[PDB]
Amino acid sequence: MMSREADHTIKGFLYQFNKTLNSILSSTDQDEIQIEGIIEDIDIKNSNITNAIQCKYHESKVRHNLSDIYKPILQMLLHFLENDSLNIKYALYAYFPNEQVGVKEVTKSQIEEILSSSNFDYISKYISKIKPPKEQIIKELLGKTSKTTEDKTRIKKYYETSKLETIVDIDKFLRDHFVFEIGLSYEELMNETKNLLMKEGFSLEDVKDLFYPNSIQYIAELSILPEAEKRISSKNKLIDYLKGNKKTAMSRWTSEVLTRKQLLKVRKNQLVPSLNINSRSRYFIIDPDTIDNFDDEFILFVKDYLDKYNSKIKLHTETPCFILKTDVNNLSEYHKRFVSRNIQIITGYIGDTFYFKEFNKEPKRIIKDNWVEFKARISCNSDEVIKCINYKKCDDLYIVGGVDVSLLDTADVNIENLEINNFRELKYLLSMLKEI
Amino acid sequence: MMSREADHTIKGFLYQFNKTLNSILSSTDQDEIQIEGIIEDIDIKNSNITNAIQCKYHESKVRHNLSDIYKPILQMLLHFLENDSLNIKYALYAYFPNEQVGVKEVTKSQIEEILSSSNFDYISKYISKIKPPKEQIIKELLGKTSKTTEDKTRIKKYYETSKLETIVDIDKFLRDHFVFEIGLSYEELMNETKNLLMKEGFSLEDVKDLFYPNSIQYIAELSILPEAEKRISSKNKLIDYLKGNKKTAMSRWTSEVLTRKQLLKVRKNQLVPSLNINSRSRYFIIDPDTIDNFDDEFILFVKDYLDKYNSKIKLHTETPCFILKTDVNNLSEYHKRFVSRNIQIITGYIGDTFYFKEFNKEPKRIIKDNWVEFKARISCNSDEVIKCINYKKCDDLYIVGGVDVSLLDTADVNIENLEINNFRELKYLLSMLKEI
Amino acid sequence: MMSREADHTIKGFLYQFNKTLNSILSSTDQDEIQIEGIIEDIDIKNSNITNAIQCKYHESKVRHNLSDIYKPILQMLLHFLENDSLNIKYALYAYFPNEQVGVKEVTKSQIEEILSSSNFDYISKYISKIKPPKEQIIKELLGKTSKTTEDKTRIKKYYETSKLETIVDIDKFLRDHFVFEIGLSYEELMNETKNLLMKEGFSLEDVKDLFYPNSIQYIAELSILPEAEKRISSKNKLIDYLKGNKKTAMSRWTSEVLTRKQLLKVRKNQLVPSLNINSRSRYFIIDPDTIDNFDDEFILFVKDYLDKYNSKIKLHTETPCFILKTDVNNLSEYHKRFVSRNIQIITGYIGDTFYFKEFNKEPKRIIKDNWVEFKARISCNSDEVIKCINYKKCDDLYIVGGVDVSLLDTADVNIENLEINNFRELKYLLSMLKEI
Repeated sequence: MMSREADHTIKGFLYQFNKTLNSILSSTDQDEIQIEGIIEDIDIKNSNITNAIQCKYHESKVRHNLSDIYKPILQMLLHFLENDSLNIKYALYAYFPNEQVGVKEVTKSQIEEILSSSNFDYISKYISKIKPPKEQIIKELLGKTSKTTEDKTRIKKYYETSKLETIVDIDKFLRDHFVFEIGLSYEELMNETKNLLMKEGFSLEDVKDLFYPNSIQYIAELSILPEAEKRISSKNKLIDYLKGNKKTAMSRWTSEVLTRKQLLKVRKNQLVPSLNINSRSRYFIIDPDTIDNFDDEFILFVKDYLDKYNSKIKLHTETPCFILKTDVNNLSEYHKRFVSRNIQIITGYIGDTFYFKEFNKEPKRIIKDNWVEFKARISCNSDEVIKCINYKKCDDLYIVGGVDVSLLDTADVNIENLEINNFRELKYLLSMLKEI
Repeated sequence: MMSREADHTIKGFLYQFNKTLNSILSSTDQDEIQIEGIIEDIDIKNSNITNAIQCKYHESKVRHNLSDIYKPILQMLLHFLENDSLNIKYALYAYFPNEQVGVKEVTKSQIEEILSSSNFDYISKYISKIKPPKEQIIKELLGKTSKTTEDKTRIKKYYETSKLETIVDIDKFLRDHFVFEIGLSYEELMNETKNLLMKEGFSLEDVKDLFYPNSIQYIAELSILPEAEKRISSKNKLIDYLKGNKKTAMSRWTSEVLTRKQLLKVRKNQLVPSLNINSRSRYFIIDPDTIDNFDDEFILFVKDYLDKYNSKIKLHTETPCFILKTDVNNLSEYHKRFVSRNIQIITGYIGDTFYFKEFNKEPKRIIKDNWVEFKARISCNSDEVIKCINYKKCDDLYIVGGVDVSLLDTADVNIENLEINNFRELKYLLSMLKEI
Repeated sequence: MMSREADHTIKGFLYQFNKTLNSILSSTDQDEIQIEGIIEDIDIKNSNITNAIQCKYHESKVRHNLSDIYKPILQMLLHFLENDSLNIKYALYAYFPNEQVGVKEVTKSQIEEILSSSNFDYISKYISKIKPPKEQIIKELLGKTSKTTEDKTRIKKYYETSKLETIVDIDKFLRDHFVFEIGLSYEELMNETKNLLMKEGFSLEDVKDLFYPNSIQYIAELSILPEAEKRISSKNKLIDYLKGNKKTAMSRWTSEVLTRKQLLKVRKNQLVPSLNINSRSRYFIIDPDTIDNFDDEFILFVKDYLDKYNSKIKLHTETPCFILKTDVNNLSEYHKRFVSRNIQIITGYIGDTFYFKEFNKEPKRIIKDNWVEFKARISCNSDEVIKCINYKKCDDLYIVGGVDVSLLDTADVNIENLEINNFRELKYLLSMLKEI
């Protein structure tokens, strides 16, 4: 059972995908997309927030029924009572197989009869906050983090016939804000999006992986900067980042973009070319937080990587690297472990001072002895590291989940991603572990 | 949607093929050939123009129909009212499978009936210029750069129920100018052209790859120089340029292997017996008009060509040299991507002026270290020196699109000039990357 | 005729040398040393400045005479009345052959008698500003930029018999400010300074090549940072910087007030170690704006620098490179004349983007052909250049005068700085040209 916040974020990214498709189809002056700070109380100190997508989906069988509205409504209602109480216009984009598409209207009753759901989870999670009861016993029970079946029954009894009065103006609370709309099945929509995007030449798979993902990333990052004036978008900019270069375009986060659907196919094996070639120096810019564990396990990965792509000495002449965003001091906390399987692999920081030389050294080799003087190297995703793009420069650029993108050269480097939580699947994706 | 100007140029080259075949079959004193300044507003200020080839072809199912004469007719009609009013008599040679062969006759009634096309696109594009309306609302709508369906219907009813009177002499406007003739299937006529060209010694592959480009470019460039007296042609000249040299003639020509599918048709292979050979200094000539992103997403072509034909130190012994058609000051900037993928090679124009022993020096070599000094060269097409790119041609000018026709000693460097789309479609010919 | 401002700078450097020697002799809690921003109107907006050295020395024959203090006196007098009117107290430490060592005393009568210089040069230069000319017949002529002998005589008569009353408080203008003391002949004092420095181990030539420049530059740069709290000096800091490392000392600056002019002495030939050794990659960080002849002439130096330290190709493995602070574009506008005289180099930038590591790759020498893949390389001082001190990191350095030092790793690299004004003397810093 995954947290509902993850599903909210997933469908928010899906709505972002819809916005990107709309912008691509228009290819002209399009609305200015601004991100919403609702995932956590970041407190960016901004007021021009309109999207605020916190939608949710559940199993659907036929048409729509009254059993298709759930807690998400209550949590967005509480978000309405934001600490800063600024523009918090929310939206709902629930999908139904065969139902009329439109808005649910902002009549008071249509949400009033929905409010009285009469569920203990709903009552004790969010409803209790919007309605401060006069029964201080209930308040103390809620604050004590302890309840019993009789207590739940009594609370439901009070909320059934002894309904309380809230402290928020109901007329302004369910009429002005909030917009309702019927969504679409994204399972049958990703194919349509890919077909629509494949209007120019481009390629077969890079359209899926090289232009749609970079458009997604650009749309997502268009409004992540602290400045509120960075959201300015015009026809000229939207055509510049539609056909300006848009052949490599430095597509940063590509693999599966962001959704996790079991394994990772098709786009996994496309990384072999330029990597099977034994004279290329593929890089790895990852972040351990998106990974699961970093205490000793990573070196194991390193081994199965290093033992492969700097072996067969006569052939392999280029030494890969590793950029992972643990720390600078923590990195050497593995540089000691590195000597465990006849491996040497360079910290890059070598301590606490990134030396840009050994992070792009081409060591020379021995044919007779089956040896290379360091199978690969390691580094961190630091601001003062711009070296994927300057020598044997990652003819394929590989990243995990997220990255400090700015300050890099970003020029003719076949950049792609693989979003992972473990290094076992990293082996499985780099084509050196059969499973997982 | 391919541009109609490109179709006009293709049909002009088809009629060039027709003239070439007629002249070759005659091999004696043949009609005069002169180019037409209709592709752009060049304003050559010459009057001896009769060809004015602006033909176009549309979909055909069986026989011919009145719907086979679209806007191009209107374009020729407007072009008849040239600013300098020179001899601009246009011609149409559209192919028709069945039915009679001959001219459409200059009857006034037929042309009047044809003129009643009544199409929104035609009305808003060229027809509006023919008839200056007394109403100024129509003119404002045309010049407003923003029209609506109601406006289009208003204009259509204005020009249909209240058809205007044009200011041009109708009698001279539908009878004297323009000629029509029934065309032939050019796709099936290429084989006949090659078979007829297979009458001299020549060879098997060279007919399909060597001599037909020679003939087409001879006929096209016979009358390109500014002087109007350089077009003179006699029986002696035609026999000399049919068998006199007609072997290399400093190849600045191809128009085939244009079938855009990975490995397009054939002519990728002709120049291979130069590339495989280890003492061939291949020299190119390129134009950014087709090839794209000469600072952003080119150089991948360079990377592959260079890692193939100057990598194996043992056999190969020569450096390729690129001529492109970008500015002479912006070339050291267009250079970025070279060092942006470790493909070390010189800039050619060296930033402002062209110092070029290094544009024709032998790439020194060492075998033991698998080291190639510089794998290629870029310079640009500017006249500064284009007579050092016709000398060491091993076989080919390997021209891409545009060219600097002059300052090029005219003999003895085999054949290649492929006007091709992008950097990636230059690879298949220069077959280093078997795919795209 | 050498500029007087240059002489003032030389005297300031000499008194910096004297302060450094005093600190070395003490090597304990010693007074604070602060630089004076009086060389130009930098307007640092600082008040705790007392040195304010603008001294000068002239010819001396025996003892001293009333004519031993020239215009510099009046220059200091004007500099006393600064626009901001801050602590600008001046000092004088000129040398005298035979004279009682002591101050000139602040008696008003002596300074008043000195004030009657009666020289047209001084009056037209500085004295005219001291006394506001109430008779504008002189101010207008001064602003006319045109004067004659009659005008000089008129000014002399005006200032001789028609003495004018100044607006500055004379009592405070000749008594409180300015300090005097009898100097010493530094020409013979250099030997004494070197002998005194020869107290610890050190070496013979290094006392005149390595450590003295260390001390001089350390004292000079102690108070160049914008922060005013960095000037604090104590016994612990003095001892730590006096005998902390002092093996290579990261000795940036190298020369002093000596025969350092046109041809350089002091570390002119001793740099050969690691420079003859065929396994070093000496770098160059310089600035051309101080230099004069840089449009194409610099390539000449490149030539003969690139025909020695990357010639004799059997042994020379590593490569040089140039960090010259010209510009990004000017380098392109200086790119031109590179492949002109049988030398190839890498731009380092390759356009409008500095490149990190192509600026460092290995041009693998050739045994049977006498060639290297770039006899050397160029780059400008891209603030995004921390690269001397990472790759093949310039085990010797040769800077000119002083250039942007921020961001440097300054680790493991024998950083050095030999000032020049053109490249002919730069050679002999690198020691190939027999003279100059």
